[PDB]
Parts: sequence; C-alpha cells; structure tokens
Amino acid sequence: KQFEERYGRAGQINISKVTYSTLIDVEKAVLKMDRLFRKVAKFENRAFI
Amino acid sequence: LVRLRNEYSPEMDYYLSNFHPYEMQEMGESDTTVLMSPYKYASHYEYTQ
Amino acid sequence: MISARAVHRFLRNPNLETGAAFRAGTRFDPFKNTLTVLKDPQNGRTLYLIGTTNSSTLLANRTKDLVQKEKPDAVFVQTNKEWWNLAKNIQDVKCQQELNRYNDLLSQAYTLSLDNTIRNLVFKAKFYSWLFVINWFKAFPDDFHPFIPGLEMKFAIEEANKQNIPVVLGGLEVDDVTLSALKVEPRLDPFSQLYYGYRALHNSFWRREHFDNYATLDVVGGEAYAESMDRFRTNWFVKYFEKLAPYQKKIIVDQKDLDLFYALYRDTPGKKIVAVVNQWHVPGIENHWKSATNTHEPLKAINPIGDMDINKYMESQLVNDTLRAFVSKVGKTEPATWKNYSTIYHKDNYEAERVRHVAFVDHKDPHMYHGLPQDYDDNIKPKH
Amino acid sequence: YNFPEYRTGGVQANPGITAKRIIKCIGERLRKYDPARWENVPITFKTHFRDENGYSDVATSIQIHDALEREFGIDIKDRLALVTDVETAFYIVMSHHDPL
Amino acid sequence: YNFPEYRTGGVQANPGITAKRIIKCIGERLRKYDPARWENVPITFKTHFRDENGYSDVATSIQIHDALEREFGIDIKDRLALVTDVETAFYIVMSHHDPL
Amino acid sequence: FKRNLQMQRKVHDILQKMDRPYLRGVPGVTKNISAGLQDYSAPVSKKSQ
Amino acid sequence: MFRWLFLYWYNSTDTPSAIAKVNLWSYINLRLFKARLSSSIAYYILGLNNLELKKLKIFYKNTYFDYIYLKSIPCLFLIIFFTNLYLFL
Amino acid sequence: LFLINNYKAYKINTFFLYIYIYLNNLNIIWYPIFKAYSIFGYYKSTRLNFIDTKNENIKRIKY
Amino acid sequence: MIWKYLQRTNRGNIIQAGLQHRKFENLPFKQNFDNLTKAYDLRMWYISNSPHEAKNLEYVNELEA
Amino acid sequence: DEAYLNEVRQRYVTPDM
Amino acid sequence: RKELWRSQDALQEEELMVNENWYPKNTQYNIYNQPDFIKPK
Amino acid sequence: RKELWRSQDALQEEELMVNENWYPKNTQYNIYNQPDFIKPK
Repeated sequence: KQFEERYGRAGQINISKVTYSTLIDVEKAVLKMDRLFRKVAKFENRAFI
Repeated sequence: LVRLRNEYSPEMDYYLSNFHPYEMQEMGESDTTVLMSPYKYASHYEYTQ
Repeated sequence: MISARAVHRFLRNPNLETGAAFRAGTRFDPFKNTLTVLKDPQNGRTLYLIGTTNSSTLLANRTKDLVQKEKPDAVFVQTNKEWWNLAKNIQDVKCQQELNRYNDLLSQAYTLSLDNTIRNLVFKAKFYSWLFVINWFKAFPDDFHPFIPGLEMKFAIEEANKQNIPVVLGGLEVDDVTLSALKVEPRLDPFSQLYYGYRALHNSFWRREHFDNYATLDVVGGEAYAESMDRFRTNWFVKYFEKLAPYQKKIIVDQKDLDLFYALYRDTPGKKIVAVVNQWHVPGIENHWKSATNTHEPLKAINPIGDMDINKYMESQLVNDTLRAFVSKVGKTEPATWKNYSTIYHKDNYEAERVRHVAFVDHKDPHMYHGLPQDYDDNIKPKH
Repeated sequence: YNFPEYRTGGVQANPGITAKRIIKCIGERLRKYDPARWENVPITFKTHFRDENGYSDVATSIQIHDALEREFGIDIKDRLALVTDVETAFYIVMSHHDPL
Repeated sequence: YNFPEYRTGGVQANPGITAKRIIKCIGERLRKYDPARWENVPITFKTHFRDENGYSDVATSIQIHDALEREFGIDIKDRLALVTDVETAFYIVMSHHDPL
Repeated sequence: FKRNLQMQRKVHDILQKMDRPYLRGVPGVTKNISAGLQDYSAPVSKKSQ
Repeated sequence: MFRWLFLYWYNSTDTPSAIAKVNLWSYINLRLFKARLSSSIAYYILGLNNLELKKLKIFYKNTYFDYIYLKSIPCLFLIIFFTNLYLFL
Repeated sequence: LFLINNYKAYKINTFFLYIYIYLNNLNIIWYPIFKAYSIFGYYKSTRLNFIDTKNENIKRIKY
Repeated sequence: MIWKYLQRTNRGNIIQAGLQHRKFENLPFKQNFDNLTKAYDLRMWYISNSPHEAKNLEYVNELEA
Repeated sequence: DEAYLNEVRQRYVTPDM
Repeated sequence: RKELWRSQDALQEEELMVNENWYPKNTQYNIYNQPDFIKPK
Repeated sequence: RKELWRSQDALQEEELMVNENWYPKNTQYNIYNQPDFIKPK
C-alpha cells in the first residue's frame, strides 16, 4: 500500500467490456452458489451441529 | 568452486539464479505407476487423479 | 505552387511502439470525426463539411441541430432529385433502422440514363458484373450502407427547406457524370476485378488491418460503426479501394473530390455553407479547400534524425573506450572484444571473426594505437 | 576530381550520416514497395515497421534488407536479425565491418 | 488546387515563357537523341541546328518536331516548314492557334 | 564491498571529468542537431512504467 | 509475478535470508512458478546506450474457423475451375 | 413469431419445451486438471496479460 | 446478397461468450455433481480471466476443495 | 553545451551505499 | 470544363519559368554555367 | 587503388548530408513538412 501510494500504479489493464461484465457476473454467481451451499450444508448437518 | 554452506546468509542468496527451480511434479505420492504410451514415456510425468 | 500535403494517411503513430493498453489512438471520437469547419478569409466564407456514412441516428440528429442553429446561407447535399422525392414522400420516420427498412426503395434512386444500343448494353453488362464483384469485396451489411443516403441527408434537406435556403444536390456516388467517366475507362472486367481484389492485401499488415476493420463491423452494428470511423479508418478504406481498383478509385474518389470542391468553392451562394457529403470525400475536399484558401495548419519541419540521440551513441562509445583502456591498464592486458555489449549477430562468441578495431596504414600512422590501451596515459587521459 | 578518403571505417565515424543514408534508402524502398501506406508517412530514426500490436511483417523487412544491402554493399544475414525499425537497421549497418 | 486560366491564347501572351518551354523541350530531346553532340552545348534562343555551312539535318529536325508536338499538344506540318533553329520553332509554335 | 565502492568512485570520477570530443563535432553527424532532440509521435495515453 | 529474468533477479526481497528471519515458507511462493517468459520471440540488439529487447511476433494463434473458410474460397474456386478445365480440355 | 408467441402459454407446448430444457442440462460434465501442477500451476500459466501491471514490474532503479 | 450471409461473420463467433444466466437461476437445494461442477467452472473461468490476485487465490483454494 | 554537460555528469554518480 | 485543362505540373512549371533566372536544372553538365548547379545523377 | 572506391555521386551525397537541414527532397508528398519543398513530378 505504501509503495503504491508513493509511486502509483504500474499501468492500466487492457480489458474488454464483455469480459469486465462477465467477471462481475461470475463473482456474483460464485457468491450466490456459496450461499446456497452454506444453506444446504446447514440442513444436512442439522442432526450433528 | 563455490562450497555452499547450510545457512541463510546473503552470500548464498547471491547464487540463487544459478539453479533450475526444483520441479514439483515428482514430489509427493503418485497415483499412477508409469505411462504405457511409448511416444510419451521417460519425458512426461505421470498424471494424477 | 503545388502544396503536396498528405491527404490519405491511415498509418497512425509509427514512432511509438504501441500495444498492450498503449494504443496508437482513439477511433471512437464522435461528433468530431464527422464535422469539419473550413474558412475562406479572402471572401469571408465558412463551410461546415459533414462527412456522413448514412447509417447513424445520433449523427443525423446532430446534423439536424447544426442546420437548425447555424442557419447557413446554403446547404449542399450529396443526393439527387429521385432520392429526394422518394425520401420526402417518406414521413413519420425518425430512426435510421426504419429508414434502413426502405433500403431497396431508396436504392431505386440509382437510375442510369443509358441507351439501348449494343455498345451501351455491353457496357451495362460489364458495369453490373463489376459492381457485383466490388460489392462482394466491399461486403457491407444491411445496416451499414455508406453509399445509400439516409436520415442525415433527409434531415439536412428538410431543415434547409424550413429556413427557405437553397439546396444544391451533388448527386449520388455513381451519377451520370461518374457513369460517363467509367464509360471512358475500359478497365471494367469482373474476372480481372476478382483476380486483382484477391491480390490487394499483398502483405500481412493490410490483411490484419482488413480483418480487424471488418471484425468491428461484425461486432458493433452499422450505427455503432459509423461513430467509430475516423479520418485514419476512412483513409484506410479509400486506400483499400485504390488497391482493389486503382482506376475506379481515381474516377470515384479523386475526381469526385475535385468536382465537389469545385461545386463548394464556386458554384454556391456562399458566406455560409453546410455541406453534407459522403464520409470519404471529406479528406480530399478539405485538402483542396485549405490549399486554395491557404488555410493550412503551420508546417513543423521534421528533421529525419531529429529524434535520433547521437549524443547518447557517442557518449556510450566514449565511455566504453575509456572503460576498456582503464580495465586493460589495470589488468596489464588488452581488450578482448571491442564490442560495447555482446549480442549474437556476428557470432564472434563461438566463431573466429573478431570485432577488433585496429586500423592504420603504415608505421608512421598517428592513429595506430587508437582503440588500444597504449593510447591512454596512466591517468586514463584520452590522448597519448 | 574528389579523391575518396584513405581511412576506412568512415561509416562508423559518422553516425548521423549513416542514419541519414539508412533513412533515405529505407524510405525510397518502402515508398516503392508499399506506396499506399508509406507515401505519406515521414520516416525518422524512431520509426518502426511493425503493427500497432508489435507484430512484424516479413515481406516489408526483407525489402528493407535488400535496400540496405544495395545501399551499403553489405550482405545482411536475414536468419539472424529482422529489421523492424530504423534503430535495428542502424545497429545492423554499424555492426558490419565492410559497409560503404 | 490551382485553377487553370479561363482566357485562351496564353501561349501567345507570354513570348518569354513560350520560348523557355521551347528551349527546355528541344534541349531535352536533343540531349536524349544525340547525347554525344548536344550534352555540352547550351541551347538558347539564337541556337540553330544546322551545319557550319547552313546544311540542315532532317532527322534532328523531325526529332524536334516530335518534341514540340508532345510539349505543346500541336500537330506540326513537317512538309511545310523544317525547324532548324529555336527561332523557327518559336514561329511555328506561336503561329499555331491551339498550343497549350 | 568497501574496495569495490572505492574503485567505483574512482571510475565514476574518471568518467565525469573526461574530455568529450563529440561535443565539438558537426551537429547531426557526431552530435545532436542544433534544434535539440525531438519527438515526432502523437501519444494518446500515458506510457506504462 | 514476473515475466523477465532481469526484473525477477534485480531486487528480490523474498530471499531465503528474509523468509528465514520470518520462517514461513508458503507453497504459493515456489520459484518454479514465479517467472515465465512470454512464448514470443524476444532477442537482443545493441541500441544507442545498452541492450535493446526486440520482439519477433509473426502470426496470431487465436484464429477461428470462419477466417480460414473465408480465406480458402478463392483456392476452392481455383481448384473447381482447374478440374473443369481439365475435363473440357 | 406471432404464432410462436400465441402458442407460448399452452401447457402441451410448455411441456415439450420443459422436456427439451431438462434434456439439455441433463449431462453436465466436469473436466479436471490431471497434471501435477494442478490449480495453482494453471493459474500461474494465465498471468501473462497482467504481469506488466504489477508493482514488482515497475521501473525502480536502486541507485 | 450472398456475401451478407456467406462472408459477413456473425457477432457470436467473434466476441467472447457471456455467462448463461438461465443455468444459475433455479438451482436444486443440493450439493450435487451439477452444482459442484457449476461452481468449479465459474471459479476456473474467473481465475483464467481476472487481473485480481486476491480473489484469484481465494478461488484457487476453493477450486482445490 | 553546459546543460548537456550537467546531465551527462549526473549520469555517473556513485550512491552512498 | 469551360477552362482549358492544364495539369498542375504544367502550371507549376510555368510559375517557375516566370522567374528570370530560370534554367532547366536537369542537364548532366553545367551547360548554362549557372553558379548554383548541382549535378543530378 | 589503396583508397576504397567511392563514386562521385556518393561523395556528393555525403557532402549534402553533412548539412543539418537535409531531407530526401525526392518524395512525392511533403512528408517532412519542409518549407522549401517543391513537388518533383
């Protein structure tokens, strides 16, 4: 953090807007599936938790 | 002749660029004995499940 | 007399080493790739040259607003009477897609007033075959039709009529004048055109450029591609046309650029002109206008070695000569390479060809010891 | 009559004149070979002959090799280096021991 | 763009420029056709193309006729006059009603 | 380390005070042109570090 | 994350001396994965002051089939024309 | 398109579309990485476009 | 004419495909092979196309699991 | 030139290592 | 056109010929003894 | 001869290149933006 504050970023990232949108969508989908897996695990392990 | 010592001195780190990085493919335990393919043998490492 | 400025240049930044987020330039730049302002201080005239690809609604609205607020003394639209009749009979259309729905009806305006004689029939057959081949090579989709006028021309003509200012119709890309010009040139042939069009991209560069150009046209639509057509892309397209058919490029681009410049400079009311022409005539018209009115941007002379740092080279040579002399005197030896930094082009590392620099013509030559440590003093002084 | 200079290695003694000769010959060859592209582009010392993405064209570079061979009377090894900019041409010309 | 002049007969309105054009075209043609003779001789308005005894060469004069036809876009009647000096060429060119 | 630092100081002192005959040569032949060093490119974005 | 060896070995602070001063040798920091070249030709010439890195990139590797098919149409039509010409003559 | 929209709310057409959709997603296949490098080696293989935008690659001279 | 649908390449064949959102909306309330494969594919695609190293390493650990 | 001399002399400066 | 056509090269050549010190400048030898003659080959 | 041969044209060209304001002058367009450019065609 200190180094980036003193010298700034190395440069900008050449990305596509399609890939940008898809990365955001993939992150949201991963969070949604993690929540679903958490609920499923809670229901499966109910007799032991 | 550089006689390397069993230490972590900066002198030893000077010779850090004179060695190939150690390959991790043969490390651990293998779940495949050997590839039976003659074309890819003794050059490729065994796959893992 | 002749001002030999660059007209059609598509190579942008050949001195940069671009790539990987460091681009050679921005090609989107809307509302500025299309409108150009030209001045004639001798007569106090102002020209607003609008280069349209006849495919974007945004540019059509901008042109309509420009004609509404600028209030020119004349409007020069690159259409003809037949197309204007067809378009004025079309109403309640305010987006370019709806007008694209009438592409065939508007293409009916391409009327050739040719005879039915044997020679004219042969010419018609040859011209239609060449048009088919050149449209195969052009390969534009329905939504991008730079040669079929659309909403920009219609809005310009309607706003000119509302203000009751004269409208000058310059004709389509292929009109009677250009049709006769093509009749004069006998170089029209579908088979030769196919052969020459499949040999136009003679090196990889053109090929690659070709690809990405059309690649964008396949990804973004006609409306989104009309906005992202700058001067460099336009010049690339005119040069691609020149490579496909140099004679028809000369007839259709260069000669028509000169004719449009004549019409805009002399055959017009004047003192304020809004000229909505096709996109690829803007470079030639602008160049001719600037040359005739002497309103060119000031020349900044370019020395071929202006960007060459000779001091860097000479300082490196001097530094390495001094270092060689110093190290040779320290080690009581002579230099081994005389090459400042080792690279494999001479293969001197493993072959027997040295890079030793010792040249003299006799025993009395003063320059005999140049390059050797004997040339320096014990203080590493360059002379003696 | 202008007597040619006795001392050899004059190409290496005038880096500016060598670069000027390289620029002139390369410009003439590029405008002859690819007029539609290089007839409007001024060729200076920092001008390269690659794409905007750094990809090089072999045909253009071999044309430049032929131009440099004819200008300086050298034999450029096409398999060792490819001239993709004026700097590379300068390095190749000044590295050769028989340019004239 | 430099617009050509509307007024016709500009060749007759500039005798000096017409003579300069005649001298230039005749000199180029004579140096190309007979380099061993005319490559060192300056061609001015008083220069003639005959022998020292006044005898004319038909081949040289027909070459000059061709040069004048190509330079000014005229059709010189070779059977009516033979161009043996720059003055005769000037008379022929200025007499034609369609030189350009 | 100490001896190499002293030797480097000596060498840098030699290089700083050395005569530079290329500064008395013809501009554009053995020296930068009289105008100076020019950049004829038209950059559109900041160059990466 | 390094691409060039001269940048990799210039100023490295994850050397065994420091990592032993902390004594925490993470697996993700293996030197087998730290540096890797670009798989595009990159050689060295002599610039004006030092070595200059020149990259030789000849052809792209992301070509799709449509490009190959469209670039083959003239060849296929030439083959058809030559075979029919042989049949007729 | 009008006909297709008109027969969108029909239960039989929706049942056919539902069977089609169910058969589409029936066979989901997993492709593992069977080399000893595994996930981290593959991840490091996909870093080329982003290495130059990192602080350790900034020009930073010691002297 | 012929070049419009014979030479003009479709948009989908050129640009990168987007995420099929239909296949992540109604998921079964199970940690079955389908859901696990979807999660694995999502994280693998992310680490294959993301310049963000922290999320990439988190996804690497989750991918091993 | 004095400015160029200053720059080139600044090129050779030994750091206080 | 109504104006008789003249090529831009011809117009430039006439403009150059307007000058009093005009000489062809394309000769191989300095036949006009001009002080500013540079051999073109 | 002992001196390596240089054609008189090459020697003259080098003499011209000694000048700082040298540009090719044989281009069809004014690519170097030189104020003293005359189109050669």
